[PDB]
Parts: sequence; C-alpha cells; structure tokens
Amino acid sequence: DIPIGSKM
Amino acid sequence: DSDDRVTPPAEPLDRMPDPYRPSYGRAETVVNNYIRKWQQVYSHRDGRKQQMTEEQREWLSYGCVGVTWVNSGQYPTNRLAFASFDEDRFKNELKNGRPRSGETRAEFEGRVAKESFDEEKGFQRAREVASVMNRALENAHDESAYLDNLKKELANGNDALRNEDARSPFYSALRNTPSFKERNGGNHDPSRMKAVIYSKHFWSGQDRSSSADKRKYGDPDAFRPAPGTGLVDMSRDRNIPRSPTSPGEGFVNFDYGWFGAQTEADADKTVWTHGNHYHAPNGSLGAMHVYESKFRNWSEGYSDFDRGAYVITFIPKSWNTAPDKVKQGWP
Repeated sequence: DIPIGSKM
Repeated sequence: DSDDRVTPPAEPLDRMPDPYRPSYGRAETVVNNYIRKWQQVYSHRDGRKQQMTEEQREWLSYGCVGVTWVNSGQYPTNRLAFASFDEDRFKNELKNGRPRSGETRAEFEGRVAKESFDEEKGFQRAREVASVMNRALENAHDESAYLDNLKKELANGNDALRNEDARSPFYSALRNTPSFKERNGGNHDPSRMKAVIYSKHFWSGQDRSSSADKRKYGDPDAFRPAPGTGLVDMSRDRNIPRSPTSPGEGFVNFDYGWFGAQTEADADKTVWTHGNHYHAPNGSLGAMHVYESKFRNWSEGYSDFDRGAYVITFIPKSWNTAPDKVKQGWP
C-alpha cells in the first residue's frame, strides 16, 4: 500500500 | 541492516525517563524514553498508572501517527475536521499579485492558497466547537440527550453547524467513536466521554487523475473549509504525498500532532506531540524520536504539506492521555 512511517 | 519497523520494548512502570528540555520551542526524546514519560503522566486509567501495552507500543512505533493513535485509541480517521481560510485574501492576491522570480502560475496559485490558511484560527475554531460538544455531553446520559443539548447551544449561538445533516461527520462523531460504545469506555453514555483535538498536515494535490502541476505544486480548490462551519471534507485525502519537482526529491506524505484537551488559553503556549518517523534503530532512519513542540513550531510545517486540518474526536474521561496541562521535556 501507501507506506507510512515518514520515509520519503 | 534491516530498516524494518521494530516495536520498542516494555518499560517497567517505576522506570523514570531521562531528562530533556525544549530548545527554541521544541523538545525531543527517543521513543523508548518518551514511553517512560507517557507511563508517568499520561497512562492513568481512573487515576491508576498503567504500563504501555504491547499493542500501544506497536501503534506508537509507526511514527507521527503513533502518538495520536495511542492517545486516542484509534487510527486517526480525520472525519470531523476544521480549518480557517481567508477567501478574500486568496482572491485578492490572485488578481493583484504576480508570480515571483521562478514560479509557474500553478506554483504561484498553489503557494497563495497555502498562505491563505490561518492555522491559529483553524485551531481556535476546533477549540470552540469541542467546548460546545463537551458542554453538550456533560449531563447527557444517552446520545439523544447529547444531540439535543448540542443542537440547542448551536442554534442559540447561531452556529451554522446546527444545520449539519443528522448523519454528517459532525453529528455522528460521538456515536462513531469506538470507545464510546465499549463497556469499559463510554458505554453509550456521553457523560463518560471527552472531546479531544489533534492536527494533520498533508498535501492538497492528491488526485492521481489530475494534472502534474497540481501534484507538484498543489490544488488551490482542494481541502478548503466550507463557509460558516469551517468544516474540511477529508474524504478525498488518501495519504498521497507531494510529487517531486526534480529527481531524487523526497517528500513525506503527512504529519500528525496531538494536542489533547489542554486548558491553556494561549494557543502559542500549547504543546503538540509528534514523532519524526517509524522506529528503526537497527536501520537507515534510526530510532523514532517523539517531539513536543509549541504551537507555532508545529504550525510552521514543512514544504511537504500545504494543508492543515484540526480534527475532533472523543476519548473516555477515565483516560489521562489529554490532561489539562502538558509539559515539554522532563522533569
């Protein structure tokens, strides 16, 4: 999915 | 080598956090240490300190969303959201201003729309609405009484929120809170709940079928608050980040900041809790750090986000994740 965890 | 997300280990209930202090309005500490502080001042259930559970520690480890996830007991939906937008300034600066040295008209319009928001008034609006909701649920022991109390004060206050649909995110915010229906939480009694506030920073150009200009410079018509109410329709927010302008440019998709229910009248003296990224001390990004920022430090935002929404949800009064006072650092 859309990754979260604030990796750009 | 794995930049995999790891869950911080359990911290004993007696373990005190290491000291730290804010610098120029913002304090930070490693997530393992903030768990110790959270367990001392935020973990109380009916005044009894608790250890942060394995599940809560897992939620927290996902980054900026983790603080709000843990404190509200639910992954943020952003269903009920408010913001302030100066329509007259936006229209005037469009028809009177001009793009600066090195700006496409799509970049100029995107920036002017960004600078037309007022995050102080947006947080102030969510403050006054949350106060109306708390007064409505004070002595209401069923949802029907809460809705009757809520509509009564909105109508007497001539608030445009009174005309919201019965099934709108505003009127359904309490009944759609999972902890409101739980027998250990609200137990279908509004008087056992409390309205809390967190904030979300995000990008406006999230339509994947729109022009590349809006994906790279923003959609001015997107995520504007409705007049009168100030409500923001967050249904089309899909956690999509700002598109890069040049190869290699990376942007973060969103940021979540937990306010809670502090009583401090100075917006600028309110503290907002957020994390920098998910927890990976054995990986590239490193360990997750929890930041405690004054409002102006939080509302300063970044170029990654051109939108700010101030969200209202509910937690049981028995919790202590939204105390009257929040102190940066430790002790």
